Amino acid sequence: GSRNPNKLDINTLTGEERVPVVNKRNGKKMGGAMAPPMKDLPRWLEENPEFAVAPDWTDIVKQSGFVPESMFDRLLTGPVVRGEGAS
Repeated sequence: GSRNPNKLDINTLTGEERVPVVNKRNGKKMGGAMAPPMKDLPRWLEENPEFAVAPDWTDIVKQSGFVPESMFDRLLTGPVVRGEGAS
């Protein structure tokens, strides 16, 4: 029950892509629907201190050019919490 970029053409990061964000505390994960847009990630992030960007989006967003390297700290390193349907 998640939305990974394993099948999302990373070329659409021209500012329109919907970068998925995962909450650090509760693990709230949001693919692109409710997630922030590449060209606004820095705004949405600054607005959501409890949220971060998905692991594969840490690298993608990193290259995004829209997010500042100083914000890469919230881009995650790899692991994230997302269940709903497992145990």
